[PDB]
Amino acid sequence: EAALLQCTADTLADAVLITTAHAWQHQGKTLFISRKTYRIDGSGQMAITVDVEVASDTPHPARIGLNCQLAQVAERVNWLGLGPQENYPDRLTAACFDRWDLPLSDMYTPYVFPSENGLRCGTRELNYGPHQWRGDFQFNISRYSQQQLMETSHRHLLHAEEGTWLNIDGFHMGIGGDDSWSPSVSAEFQLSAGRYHYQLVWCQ
Amino acid sequence: PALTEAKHQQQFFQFRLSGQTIEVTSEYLFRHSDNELLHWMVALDGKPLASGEVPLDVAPQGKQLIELPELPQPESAGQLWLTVRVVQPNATAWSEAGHISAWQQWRLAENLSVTLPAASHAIPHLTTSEMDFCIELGNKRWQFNRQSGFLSQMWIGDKKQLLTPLRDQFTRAPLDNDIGVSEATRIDPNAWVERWKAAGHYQAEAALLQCTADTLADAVLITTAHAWQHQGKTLFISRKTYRIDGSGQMAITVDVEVASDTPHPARIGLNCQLAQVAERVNWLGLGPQENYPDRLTAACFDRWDLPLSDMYTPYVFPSENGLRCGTRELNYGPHQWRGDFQFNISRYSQQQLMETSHRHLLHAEEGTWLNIDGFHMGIGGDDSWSPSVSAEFQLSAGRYHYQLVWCQ
Repeated sequence: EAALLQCTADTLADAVLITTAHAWQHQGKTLFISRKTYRIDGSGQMAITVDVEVASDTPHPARIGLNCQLAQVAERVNWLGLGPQENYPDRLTAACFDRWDLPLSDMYTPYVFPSENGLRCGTRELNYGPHQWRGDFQFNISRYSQQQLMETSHRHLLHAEEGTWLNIDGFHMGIGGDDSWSPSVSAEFQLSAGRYHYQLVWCQ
Repeated sequence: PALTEAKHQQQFFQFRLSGQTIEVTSEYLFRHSDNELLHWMVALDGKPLASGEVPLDVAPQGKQLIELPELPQPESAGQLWLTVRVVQPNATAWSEAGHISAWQQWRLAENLSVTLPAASHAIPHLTTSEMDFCIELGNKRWQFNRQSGFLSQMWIGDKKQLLTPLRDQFTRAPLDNDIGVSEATRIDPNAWVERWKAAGHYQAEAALLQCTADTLADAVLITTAHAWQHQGKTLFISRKTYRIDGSGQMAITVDVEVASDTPHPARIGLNCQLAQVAERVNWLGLGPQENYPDRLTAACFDRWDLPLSDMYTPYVFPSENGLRCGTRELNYGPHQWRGDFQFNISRYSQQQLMETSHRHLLHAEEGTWLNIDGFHMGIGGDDSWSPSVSAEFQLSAGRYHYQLVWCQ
């Protein structure tokens, strides 16, 4: 559960600055701390800086990023980054950096057993409807929330939720696969650094 | 300093931690551990909390499981560290009594700090002239030159603290491994120092992109941006934020972009010439001896306190020296820096070290030169006549971020 530590608004010479800090706790143990800065300038762009601390004794998290449910449902997804197919940090050698444009359905991989799917790494720009995000991030975008994917045992039982779920990650753990009955994600693809930083620019 | 790394890597006892038990493996082939005592210590960010001693009784190529008592679980913020050392109680033909032969360190549980900072009532005051921004709080003063974009001076009372402004640094005085066989008569283009020189890293000029001052509810915010260029090519871009709050602390955030086609820089950090010359250096981080990212396995995390002279390694051929990595706090005179950084501190500038061929020709400069690095390249050493720094220790990421807190 996220516990709010601070939330302050300041007016600059040409922008409005929002500063927030959160702590994620479970049974009295602080797992993560997130400190953010939102800078909305006169051009309409919202610049987001995120600094996260991860407790060294908790297991390394699967990802470090943001998510939201957009009201928009658009037909196509356009991005500048690795593609066209889904790729993950330890499975991206085949992907090439370019401008890719696919229908929204191609951004979801229909594994028979539903799970996290459809990530695209090394992305510098993403366009969906009127929105554009820029930076250096990994993302997936689909009609299915991570909760529904986690709780659904078969792909035919999935139902498209209202709007579109967007997951933008500064960092994502590898998927492994040397075998499927023991931990197989190599150390260089686990999120073990303890402190993480990433920036995003949200505009229309 | 490399001798300690060799000693640690070559030690005859290997260690593994699983919960509360320590597994000690002997690498002796013939002798029992009949002159060995194991000492363990648990510390929270440098202050001891528990300690003990267990005699070692392990057969050649055998194992011994050591069950630690119920270790302390402090609710205070900080990282718990377990350190073990093997001690020889009895002198030998080749060693004195109490000789340390092996050691190892682990991170135990960590408690992240969620306590809000003390909300002071004082507000730093910003004075804006066409030359500089001046921030004053009590007896402290900060000056940011508006034509250069750097913090140019700092006052405690009426005493200036800086002899040289606080500026980004991307180079180091080249090591023997950086130089290789290259010389003025026979240039080796593949050597790191020659690549850096050809790319203009040592001659790059900072061009100010922006420098803005804003007053917040309880702090003054300075935003700067610089570009380092050489012959029309932008090598690096540095974007910073200085936040001086009512408690007197100056929080610095640095975000640097490195052109992907330029050779990876030796370091990414800041440097300045302090006016202070203090007798001792105290820091929380890896030590006590100098250590570098690819040569820090022997160093242990703790609170270290050494005279300033011990922070300079007198290599006969002068170069970058004396770095200490993994540092969370540094104290020198009245100043304190906090974050997660690498540093070296000495009376000799990187320029003097680079241009001086013998250590006896070095002269102590006025004040003290401080290099605080968010990131530092490895030193290599597989051989000294070709590039030997492995890929995982080169600064190839393209974007870098680090934060510092400067206070008194």
